[PDB]
Amino acid sequence: GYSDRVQQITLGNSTITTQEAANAVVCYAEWPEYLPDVDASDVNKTSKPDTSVCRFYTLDSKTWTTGSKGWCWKLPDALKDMGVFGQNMFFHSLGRSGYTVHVQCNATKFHSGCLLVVVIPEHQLASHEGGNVSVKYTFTHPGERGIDLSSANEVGGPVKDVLYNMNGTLLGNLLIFPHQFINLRTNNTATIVIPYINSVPIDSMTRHNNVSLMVIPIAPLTVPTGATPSLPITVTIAPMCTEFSGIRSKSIVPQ
Amino acid sequence: INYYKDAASTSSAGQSLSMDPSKFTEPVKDLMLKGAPALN
Amino acid sequence: INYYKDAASTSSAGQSLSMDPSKFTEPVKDLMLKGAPALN
Amino acid sequence: GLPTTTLPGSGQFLTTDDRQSPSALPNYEPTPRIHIPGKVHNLLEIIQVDTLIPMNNTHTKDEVNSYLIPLNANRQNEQVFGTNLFIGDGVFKTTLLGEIVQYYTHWSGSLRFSLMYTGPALSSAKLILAYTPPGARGPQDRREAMLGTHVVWDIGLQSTIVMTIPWTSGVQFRYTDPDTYTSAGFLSCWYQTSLILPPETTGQVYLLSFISACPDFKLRLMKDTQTISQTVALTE
Amino acid sequence: GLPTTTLPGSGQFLTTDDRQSPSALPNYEPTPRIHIPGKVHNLLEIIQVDTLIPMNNTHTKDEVNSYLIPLNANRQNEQVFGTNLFIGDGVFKTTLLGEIVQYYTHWSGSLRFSLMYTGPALSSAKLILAYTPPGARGPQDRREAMLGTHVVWDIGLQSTIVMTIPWTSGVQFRYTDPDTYTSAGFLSCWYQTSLILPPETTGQVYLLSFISACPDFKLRLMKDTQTISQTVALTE
Amino acid sequence: GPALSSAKLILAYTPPGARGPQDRREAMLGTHVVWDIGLQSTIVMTIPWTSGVQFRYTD
Amino acid sequence: TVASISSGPKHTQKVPILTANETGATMPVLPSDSIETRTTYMHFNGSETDVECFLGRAACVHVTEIQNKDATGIDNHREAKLFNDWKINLSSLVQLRKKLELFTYVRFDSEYTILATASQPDSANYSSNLVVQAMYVPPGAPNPKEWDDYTWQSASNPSVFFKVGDTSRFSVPYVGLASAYNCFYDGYSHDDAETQYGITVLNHMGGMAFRIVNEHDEHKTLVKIRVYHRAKHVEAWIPRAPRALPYTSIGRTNYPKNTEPVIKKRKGDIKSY
Ligand SMILES: Cc1cc(CCCCCCCOc2ccc(C3=N[C@@H](C)CO3)cc2)on1
Repeated sequence: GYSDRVQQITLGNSTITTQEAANAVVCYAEWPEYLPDVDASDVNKTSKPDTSVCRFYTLDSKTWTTGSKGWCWKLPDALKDMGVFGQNMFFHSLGRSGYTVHVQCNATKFHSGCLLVVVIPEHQLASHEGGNVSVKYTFTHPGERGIDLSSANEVGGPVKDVLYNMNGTLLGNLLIFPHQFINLRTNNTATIVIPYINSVPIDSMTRHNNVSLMVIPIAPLTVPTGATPSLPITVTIAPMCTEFSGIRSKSIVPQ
Repeated sequence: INYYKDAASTSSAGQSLSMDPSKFTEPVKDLMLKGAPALN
Repeated sequence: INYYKDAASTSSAGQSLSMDPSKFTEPVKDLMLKGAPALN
Repeated sequence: GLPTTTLPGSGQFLTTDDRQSPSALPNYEPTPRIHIPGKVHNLLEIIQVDTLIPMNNTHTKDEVNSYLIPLNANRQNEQVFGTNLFIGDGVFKTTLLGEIVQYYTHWSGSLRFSLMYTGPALSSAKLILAYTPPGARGPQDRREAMLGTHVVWDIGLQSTIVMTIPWTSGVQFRYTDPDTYTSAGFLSCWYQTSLILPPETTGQVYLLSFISACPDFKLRLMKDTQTISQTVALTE
Repeated sequence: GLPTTTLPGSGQFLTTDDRQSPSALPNYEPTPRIHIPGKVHNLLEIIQVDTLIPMNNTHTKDEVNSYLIPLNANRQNEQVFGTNLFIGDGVFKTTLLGEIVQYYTHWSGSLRFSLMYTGPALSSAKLILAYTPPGARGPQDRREAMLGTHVVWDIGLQSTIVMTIPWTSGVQFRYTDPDTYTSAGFLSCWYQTSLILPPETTGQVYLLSFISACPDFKLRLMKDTQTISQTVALTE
Repeated sequence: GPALSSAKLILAYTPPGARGPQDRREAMLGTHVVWDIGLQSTIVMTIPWTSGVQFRYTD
Repeated sequence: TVASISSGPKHTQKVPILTANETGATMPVLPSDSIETRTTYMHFNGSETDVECFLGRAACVHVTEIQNKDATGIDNHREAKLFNDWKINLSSLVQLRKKLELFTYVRFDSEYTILATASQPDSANYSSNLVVQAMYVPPGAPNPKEWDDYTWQSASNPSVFFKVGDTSRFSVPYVGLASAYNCFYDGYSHDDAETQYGITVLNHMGGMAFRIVNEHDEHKTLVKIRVYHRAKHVEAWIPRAPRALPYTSIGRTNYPKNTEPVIKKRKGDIKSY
């Protein structure tokens, strides 16, 4: 009586149940694991807070309306302030982590709409100015708020044009990245497990984000007659196999 | 025959002949069998 | 393959892979053990 | 001194030849490799992942909406969409498949075309997808369409339908770039019965459509893509 | 006559290639080697010998005094010295380590920083040395400093203290030449308790400081040093 | 609720030492379960024994 | 290898063509799951789509130019092209760039070919024969100031001398600092509020300097350098969506404003063929 459909994920002191899942994606078919010695470089023993950092943090909720263009969060940024995960983050020189991402959106059998939930490794954004204008730090570190693709261009911020993925590629091809759809008629959640993907064994958690999670409405939300025209979307994310190394004074970052 | 000492100096590599699209085409956690229902 | 008769005409030598810094880093007459006191 | 003779071609530089060269950095030791998920070995590995087709091309500036094929409730017998199968041009051209095919001169193989339905769960519909092999015109009505490769799709719990365009061909390779002799057919879709919405519901519903290549597929003779060009060198 | 084809690069002179050449002096017999103490095989052998760092760089013309870090009796909580760790520049630059690092583009490894105390034997002191890994600012007070790599040094019979800056890094190599992304941290030193001089004694005492590389160390991709140049050829 | 409705609730247990949470952000950092309302009508949350002292008074 | 097996009529409870794309998988459906097929063999291996093959041919990566002329009274050799210099990089020209950016991280050895041809746009009695000297000036090493500085001694820095009209060729090992080169980098060099974003900060490869060794003749001679790059021993990870809009800058993803629709509009209906 197991269905692909019902699932439970327990991680730390927190549990999620979905009764309307559509399997789960594990990026590149690899599950998060700690850093092996053969791959290690820094000689420091690392710190593995385990259950105090590897639990589920639910970010603040978004509201899908008929005019929504899509939202974008960066990792580990989105979690920069969650509990002890965040403290560890500002206090060590280097850290590394994988995540379980669970995006939630329920409706009824009269609604229609379909969101794309995708994880993009190394999502370098484009400046809407063109040329070689850079995208300032603050703009690519929105924190739990994430970036709202239907917000206005700002100065020093990225471009927010959806048919171009914020980088000069077409929305249609985002499907080459680990992703899952939430089609109100099928699905009510999306779950993706992200292994740590980098060109170095461990890195800085503040100067470099290693994935952007993106939720994009593709088939517009259509509510039943005289229904309220909107649904909330909630994102809950859990660091998994986290390791921190090179402890010290506590980083100070712009803004 | 390599005439040179360093590995960078050798010619192109030879075909992976690796080929396994499943990391890209089927990264699902619970295995899906073709023919069985997608969602049970 | 050497094409030439004299030794000077051969290519560069190949790595010493000798490496022993102690003549420079520890030329002391009575051996010092790390962890034992320097001056007894 | 060993006697030699040099042949025609001596001194030429062929950008495609593969030979040994002296290393400028004798004895240098590269950084160790660490493990990174995701290694690609063949472009054939990636063109099997499906991506969305902007089938609804009828707009005037690129929009998320050209990915949506609309469906109308209560129409009978009528046609949902049509396209030829020049995978290197037209709707296909910006898709990952289209985009890679363009790096090669010839392609052969089967294509997989699927449609995922997004209408309310309490609605229902039966569509027919038809592949018309080279030699006939794009079908003009379902009767015409239904006499070639087709699948009656019944919209249900299982949200997507995967149609295969089996390789139908005299010549074993076709050019990517639109050739006549080498042309592959048409793909059309019609209401088999009709879309029906539940009460309290209204308007258009949309289908999303994807394209990817079957394991069947072959691409050969690499060349340059018409999809990218430039007028002056870029700088930092 | 055997048929050949010559490739691109024929006739070039690459200063780094290693091939055979005819000897101009056929059959000449070199002088026998005799034994000489001191043979060097790797530059890695010599960068492990420690040499003095002109830490006290604050003078205006080079002087023996910039090797001396002064210490003041009776100060509490305060800071003895500070420096970043760009081994290819600044204090490090003229040291043997600094001087060799400059012949290579990339370095990786642990550094050994030691301090030898020279104050009267009847004095006493406790200092803290702190290494701050990349990512934070140079510490501004001991509280800040003590939260990173540190050693409380107790001045005693044993005159020197050897602090190691363990390799703390994401990227496995850093440039010698000052790179940001690639930067290595800061090194600071503060009074842990304070220097105390015996009676009949007065003034400043000094610490000498050395730097050498741990056996850990790697240097790669040789290049030319900014440390030497010229405007006309020399003559006899 | 009617069978054709849907809902997702979070239940949170806050162990001794902090105040009753004032908003979900605060609540979600302690023991919690996201409940998805479905066919399966009930959700069972456990308040695991979190305690220094091994017994507490009822009163 | 069979490309298609033989398959006949089906009337089952086992439907391989109905799936749920919401899952993120592309189910491996074949012609034989939905029509009746006959056996056929592949006759093909997929050799020429190997990434080593795809990135393994020489591409032009840079065209620069230097001139041989009397430097007498020139206050800025660099500025007179008495010796140009190039900030090594692999995204200045776009044909190869789009190919590499199909991947996120890439690792390979490089084989460089350098073609140099001379031009004599104004009245010369003859064509002189010039020798070019290209130096590798990695970052941290003195960079040339005049066309005949001590720098050109290049006692520790690899340099090649070849003749104009000829070609020079040598191969450099993978010089990246990490395990792979980042084709993309969503980071900064440090948490600065105004530091540049992108890879510009990561792809610190240093520059390469060209000059003519010859002193000047009576006329002036323009020498134009073309650098070709061939990847050998390629390794690529994490495929990405291909580049759709035009490029504007080395190292940023930025596209131009008021660009044109990249998807071709139908001449007709959705229903059109
Ligand atoms: C004489 C002489 C001249 C030289 C040059 C040595 C080669 C050094 C260049 C190293 C390779 O440089 C790069 C730069 C960028 C990239 C790259 N950028 C991203 C888009 C992808 O790859 C790769 C290699 O060596 N000897």
